[PDB]
Amino acid sequence: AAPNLAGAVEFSDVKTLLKEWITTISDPMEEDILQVVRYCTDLIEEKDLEKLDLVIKYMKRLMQQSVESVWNMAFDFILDNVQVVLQQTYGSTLKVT
Repeated sequence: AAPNLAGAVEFSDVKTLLKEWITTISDPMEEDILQVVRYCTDLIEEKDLEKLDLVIKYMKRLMQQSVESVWNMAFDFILDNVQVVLQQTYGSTLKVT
């Protein structure tokens, strides 16, 4: 099975799904955070760094617009984990600006 978050394969559906998650939920669950990390990890393993970047970039925009402190930290946590995987897989970290 191709990398998916909660069943959503196409980036269109992932966007909608993540948009709902961040805006609707006020305090994210740890399991949801980990599924997002797991998903990002799977993009790397299946050699789809384009979509990874698209996903990271989108989450950054929404989680940093969020006045909810917890989302700001949630993005940092997600990105830290992704960077570890990239460090071991490629010996480099993702350029994020």
